[PDB]
Amino acid sequence: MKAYMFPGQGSQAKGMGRALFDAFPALTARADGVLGYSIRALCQDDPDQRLSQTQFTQPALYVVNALSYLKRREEEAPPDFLAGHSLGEFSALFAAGVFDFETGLALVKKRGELMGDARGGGMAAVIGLDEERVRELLDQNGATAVDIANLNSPSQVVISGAKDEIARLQVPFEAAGAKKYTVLRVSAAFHSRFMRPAMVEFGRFLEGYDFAPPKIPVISNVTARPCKADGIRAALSEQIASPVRWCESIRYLMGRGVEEFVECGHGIVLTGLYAQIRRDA
Repeated sequence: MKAYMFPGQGSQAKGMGRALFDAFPALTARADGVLGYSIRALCQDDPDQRLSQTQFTQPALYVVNALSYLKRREEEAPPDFLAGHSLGEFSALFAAGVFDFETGLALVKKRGELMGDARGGGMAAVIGLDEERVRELLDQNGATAVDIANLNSPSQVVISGAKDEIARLQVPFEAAGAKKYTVLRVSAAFHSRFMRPAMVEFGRFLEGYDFAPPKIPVISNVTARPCKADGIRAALSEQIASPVRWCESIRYLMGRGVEEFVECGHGIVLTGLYAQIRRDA
């Protein structure tokens, strides 16, 4: 069986989507209508240097991912499962028929606004340490204001929390065997307790939307299991303050018999994570 994987923040690049805007001109124009600016220009030229800023990145990735999905639907057999990484969940839910293109874009416009306006904390991407070792290091070094934000592969974990703690933890993490420890340029400590205020505000917005049952199963970042219709609204706000269980989601799919994992959107970030999960699993 086959799964499509939808990428999120950090996977964007100038030039993303270039062929797709002309292939789907009505949807591109409708996105411009929702956003108030040219999505083609943002992705192709980034003329205001804001493609890196999540209030803009989130819509850019959602549009590129959605159009990439529509192109794949035109060209190949349908996927058996869908999974998206954080912002990518919205793409996955669109592909599953949970909401339509414009509705998903409204939700991500808001999500990006709220996350870009959040402040408090920071994040670091760590390569080389497993989850239990990361947990041990947080405990042993007294970093009580740091949470695990992403579980991406057996050796790839993102931590999130107090900026001072994120900075000082580089030393004990490198001493333990972190091959790379990268402090991210982000508005706040995403996927941590620092996002509780934004989570509440996003939940209030999501109350105004309905979520149809998925027509193709979507694996949740929160539970690492297929989404249930009645739980989607709540999960989408919880997600921003909760760990992204990506590694587990992919292992669950492998256990279901998925052998083909295809990234739907720009770049090969999720494909790289898959290779590391496969090698361990």
